[PDB]
Amino acid sequence: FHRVDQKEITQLSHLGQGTRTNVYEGRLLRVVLKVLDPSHHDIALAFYETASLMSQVSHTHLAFVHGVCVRGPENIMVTEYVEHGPLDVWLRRERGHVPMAWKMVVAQQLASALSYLENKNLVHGNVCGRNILLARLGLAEGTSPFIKLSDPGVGLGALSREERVERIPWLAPECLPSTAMDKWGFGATLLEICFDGEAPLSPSEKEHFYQRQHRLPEPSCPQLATLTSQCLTYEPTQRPSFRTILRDL
Amino acid sequence: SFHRVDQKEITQLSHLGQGTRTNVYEGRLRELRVVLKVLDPSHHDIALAFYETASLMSQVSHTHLAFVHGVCVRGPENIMVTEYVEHGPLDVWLRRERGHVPMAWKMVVAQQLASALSYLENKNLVHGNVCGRNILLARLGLSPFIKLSDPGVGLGALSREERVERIPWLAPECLSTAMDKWGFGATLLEICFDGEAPLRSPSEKEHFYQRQHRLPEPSCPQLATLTSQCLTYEPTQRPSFRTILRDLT
Ligand SMILES: CNC(=O)c1cnc(NC(=O)C2CC2)cc1Nc1ccccc1S(C)(=O)=O
Ligand SMILES: CNC(=O)c1cnc(NC(=O)C2CC2)cc1Nc1ccccc1S(C)(=O)=O
Repeated sequence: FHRVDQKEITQLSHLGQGTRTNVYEGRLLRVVLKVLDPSHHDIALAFYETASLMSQVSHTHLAFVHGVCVRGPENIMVTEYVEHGPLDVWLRRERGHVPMAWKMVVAQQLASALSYLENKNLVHGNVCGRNILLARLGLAEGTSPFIKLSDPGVGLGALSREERVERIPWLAPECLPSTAMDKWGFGATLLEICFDGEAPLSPSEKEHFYQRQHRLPEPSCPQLATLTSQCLTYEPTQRPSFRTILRDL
Repeated sequence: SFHRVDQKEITQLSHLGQGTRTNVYEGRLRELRVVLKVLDPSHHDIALAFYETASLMSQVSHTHLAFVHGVCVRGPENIMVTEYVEHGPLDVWLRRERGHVPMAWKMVVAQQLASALSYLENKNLVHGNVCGRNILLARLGLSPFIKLSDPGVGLGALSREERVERIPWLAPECLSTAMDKWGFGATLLEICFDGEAPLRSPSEKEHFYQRQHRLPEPSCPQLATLTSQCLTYEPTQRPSFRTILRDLT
């Protein structure tokens, strides 16, 4: 990844929080600055691995990483500013007013981005609505939405059990104690999209759900029902490839 | 004339901005995303000028003219149900993107604006409010796709104070289809100066017209002869949009 100097970045309004990060609007060009918390070197390394991965990839439905600013105890990931922000926040504002054809486009754009990663044997590890950003809302007639999948943030391997339980239902069950984990994440993300930004699923309740090997609900739309059932299986090897998912969509 | 919309058919969403005697909101029409233009509690002559605008815009059909779905009457409020366009007003956009807008891009917008205005000219119909604010981007294109908005409350119903506020877009004789030629000319300058209008305080603006002073020359030399021809104080000397459209090629 590219190194950014603090002289090149301006930090503005706080947009939200990520895992171990505070997300701010900023300037470099309008950017999004992901400020890592004062961390251990493992978390800093996991954050760098994410800047590296996202700097070596290029896809229309993958948000851009400008680089990393590393000065003293601060680690700032300089990323692409996407107009309408997180998908879940949007779907929740527009509940009951989001057409099924709109949801279908977002699914296909998300699956093409994920098929690209799959072909390069690269893992995202954090596919959820929050990490799906809306470039274009596709609200006017003859316009489609345009999504860009965000960086996965601090890589999953560096996270505590407590933080992995918080990622349920998007976290693949095998990760509670592979490019197959993005198939679960994708499946749980179709459900969230279908339930208008509302996720299917307290910490103990969520852990017990996975431990008891219970399955997530069926989507509100029947079109995605077979797909979600195939994606949200506890056997990682049985999940379809995004090549198949993209064809089937 | 125009179609009548019932309040039961419209959902009023977030505020987008203000127009002359109006508050512009995003909305929904039973479901199509619309833009609601809510007229202030007004006297019958003001509401008549708003109706005249709904009528004019309902009887026209051009790709570069925004659609009018109809008019709603909600207690003392007169709502104009009009087209939702993805990227909103042009001036707002050009200001955000200053120094990053190519001259070839500005040329397309000029031609599209002149096509729309040539159509009105051929039908001996007047817009009366051609300015960047009233140019809506359906497609960004970085080519672009504009839609000229409705003129709002017709010029004839406005006070001298409100006409002084429309300077430099307001034709001096208004302090005829020839007035849209001035508006068009002042709009080329605004586009050229990246959303920045040439002119200031109310007295300063009135004195500019009273003293018969002329607006600046564009930053691009291609549009210099055209703007000079359009921004003449003699309405009869302004070229037709037939000529303007030919010359822009
Ligand atoms: C790669 N860049 C981004 O992730 C990112 C880009 N643009 C926006 N735009 C807006 O919010 C616009 C103001 C609406 C939000 C973004 N992140 C964000 C913001 C708030 C919370 C959590 C996150 S996240 C995805 O980093 O978890
Ligand atoms: C005929 N319909 C419109 O004029 C109209 C249509 N769509 C948008 N879309 C967006 O803003 C999208 C969110 C970007 C804006 C519009 N007008 C608008 C909005 C804010 C202030 C003033 C006006 S204006 C021109 O009516 O003065």
